[PDB]
Amino acid sequence: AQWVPRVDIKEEPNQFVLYADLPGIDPADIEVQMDKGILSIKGERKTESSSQTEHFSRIERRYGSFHRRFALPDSADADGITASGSHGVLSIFIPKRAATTPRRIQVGN
Repeated sequence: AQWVPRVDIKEEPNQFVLYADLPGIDPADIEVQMDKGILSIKGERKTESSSQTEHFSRIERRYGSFHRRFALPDSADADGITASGSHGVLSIFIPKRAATTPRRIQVGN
């Protein structure tokens, strides 16, 4: 990885929300995979700033490949994760597991 995208992580009452700052990179080209309890944000961003670098009077934007991985709490419900993107921001919505309902197990014969 050559650049680290900035990320906020929020805890609402029933979900966690992860926000990432990935501008100029199409959502269809963002690999957000959830595997073995670990949420991974992957892809690469290419700015026209090396294929025609000598024409650039001024470089500041960060470019290259990225790969952030985040450990989910055991209250996260990985099979319900949803993600969406708008104006270059990645929102990942991470539902929380439902609270275990307290039973009394009756005994069969």
